[PDB]
Amino acid sequence: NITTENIPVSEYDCLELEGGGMVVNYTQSDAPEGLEIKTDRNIFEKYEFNVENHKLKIRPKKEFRKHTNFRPTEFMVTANSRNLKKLAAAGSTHVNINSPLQAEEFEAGLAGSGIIQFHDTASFTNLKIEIAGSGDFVGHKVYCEELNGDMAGSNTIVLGGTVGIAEFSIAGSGTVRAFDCTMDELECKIAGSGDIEAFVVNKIKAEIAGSGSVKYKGDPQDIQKKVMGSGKIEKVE
Amino acid sequence: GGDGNITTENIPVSEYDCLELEGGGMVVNYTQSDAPEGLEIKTDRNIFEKYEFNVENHKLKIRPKKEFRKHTNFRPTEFMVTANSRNLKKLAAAGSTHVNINSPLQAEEFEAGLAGSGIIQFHDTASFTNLKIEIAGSGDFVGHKVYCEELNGDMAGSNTIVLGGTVGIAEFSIAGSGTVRAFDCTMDELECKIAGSGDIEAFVVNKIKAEIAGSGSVKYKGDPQDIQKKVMGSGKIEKVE
Repeated sequence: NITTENIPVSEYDCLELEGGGMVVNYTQSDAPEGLEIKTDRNIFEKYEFNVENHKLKIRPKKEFRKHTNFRPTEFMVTANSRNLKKLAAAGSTHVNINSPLQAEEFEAGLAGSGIIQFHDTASFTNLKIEIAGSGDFVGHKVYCEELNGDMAGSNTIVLGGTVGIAEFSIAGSGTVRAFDCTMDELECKIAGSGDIEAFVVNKIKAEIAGSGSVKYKGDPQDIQKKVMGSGKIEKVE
Repeated sequence: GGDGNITTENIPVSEYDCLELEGGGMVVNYTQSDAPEGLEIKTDRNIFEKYEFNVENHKLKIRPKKEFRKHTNFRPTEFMVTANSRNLKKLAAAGSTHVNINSPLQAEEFEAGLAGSGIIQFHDTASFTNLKIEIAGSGDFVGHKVYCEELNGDMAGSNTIVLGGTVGIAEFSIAGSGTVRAFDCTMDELECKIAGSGDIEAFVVNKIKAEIAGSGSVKYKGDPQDIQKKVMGSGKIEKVE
């Protein structure tokens, strides 16, 4: 039996999601924090939605972790808060940031094959992205002073916008699509057959151990390459 | 970087049971046989002169000389390594490599290591007491005929391990993305620890144990009478017809 419920929540700036087919529609607004859930009775019974230490944790109750095996008809989450500095998602999850996003420091974390996407402008001073698994991150309108990407596995990071200093660490066949992202400086390490595409204005430092590749647009004045293997670091137009 | 001037060099080598290679575009053809150790390099001359092939404490190390470590700057037109020895307990490759074991392989304990990109395949029977496989980066392991008591597969990055044969206890650790195709490998016990994304297929006779932090799928055939799991995220163990 599918039903919609409004869950009371105190102010939170972190969001931890461990779901099964969970679809999260989050927005940042000036209004009071809100949380609405649409799912089966089984999920309401076995899942918890508690806020502690200013972190809204949506995960199965501890006494229903041994069993699991949910597979619900629907699991849509509508949430909103004044601020958001950390986003952690694990398992089958889809996180949609449907509004403009702003924070001094932000950490996006994905473990598994989920998806995190900033549909609108995302503005920060420091943005950290960590992906472990075959998941995806998409942000066509990201603007930050520093961006650190830590990737392990066959995942993708699609970026667009502008970034001052961008560091990427790729372990495996992860892919970074960022030709539409103007980076002042790029520094990266690829261990494997991973692939990076970027627009670099001033400086690029790239290192590849394996057959991966780094392709950069723009005209950096300082270029440092290091390749052990068949990989390549090239300028494209 | 290779000048296209391909040369074929037979390198004198003493007894060795460990083979460690470093480079790019390398094709390694190894065989185990009851004959004197041998080594043959076929590659561009200019690259050849930048490489060393020394045996140190039964470790045959194929890599660039110290004074040329400023980068695998060179890019070979070809680089094939043909080698043979009476025994082999370890084979490690770093960079971009294709390692072919072209004969039956036998050892009490064996370690197959792959860093960077490439593939390691045991084309014929491979028998051990304990087999260890370590893949870091984007590497694959293929061995349709592996027979051992204990197998340990440790994967970091984006990796695949194809297995066939018979194993007593199989242990796999995946960090990042990991895939195991082992329906043709009859395992008494399956143990896996996944951190990221993992997809495991195997024939299990007695037991399955799986810990999943992220996303994971464990598909099995057979009728194991002991199945347990811990999951943080999404994980599922299921039998397939």
